[PDB]
Amino acid sequence: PASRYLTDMTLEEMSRDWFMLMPKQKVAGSLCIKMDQAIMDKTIILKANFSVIFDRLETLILLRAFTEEGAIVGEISPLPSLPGHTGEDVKNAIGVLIGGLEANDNTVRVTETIQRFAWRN
Amino acid sequence: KMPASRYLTDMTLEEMSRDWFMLMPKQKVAGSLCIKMDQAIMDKTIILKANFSVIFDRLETLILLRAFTEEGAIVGEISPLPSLPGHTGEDVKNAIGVLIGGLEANDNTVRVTETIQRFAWRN
Repeated sequence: PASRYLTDMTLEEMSRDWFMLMPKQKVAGSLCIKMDQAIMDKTIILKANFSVIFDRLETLILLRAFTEEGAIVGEISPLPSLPGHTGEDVKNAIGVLIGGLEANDNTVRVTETIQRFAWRN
Repeated sequence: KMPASRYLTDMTLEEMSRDWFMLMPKQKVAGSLCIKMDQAIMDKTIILKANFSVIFDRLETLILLRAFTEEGAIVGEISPLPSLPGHTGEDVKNAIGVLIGGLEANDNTVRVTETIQRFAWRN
């Protein structure tokens, strides 16, 4: 069955190139987690793009962390060369990103989209 | 107040941002939408794929529509114009008709995704 994609992000927020002043990268499961460890005391929202089949979110395509002004400070992207991530890989990557950002005293929330994927896997 | 939009797409990110060109250009601005079609494309099988914004499980606004051949070439497009006042559901329906009619005139077989079919049927 062909997939459709449900996103929280505009096409520009998904393709905008961003960089970290203080890079931090971890690879967990088959996902790449990035976070600018220079960002502190900001209000962050995690926004995602999922592939959706039969009204249920299936796979993570892109996850991006945005400040209230709109700057990209973090990202969770799959690695194409590596075998497909599971629902557990995604949940763990979210916790890794959240924990990392909160360590720099950043307030972080997720969209209903992420909340529904997590709760259902 | 106002509710935040999510986006439901038929296309991968690369499909939405891939650059393409018409060997025989045909363009028009209708309502507040830009309609493009390569008038050099003939006797092909085409599918129209779209990206719509959504609030409360109902498609609201067109973000981008593209026309793909079975091989994956982009032959047509419907995009909103940001400087112009927001297009309606009727503008979109008409633009799709204009694109379909145009492509059928060159003996192309044209079909739409379920996403477009649902937007049209509901507006």
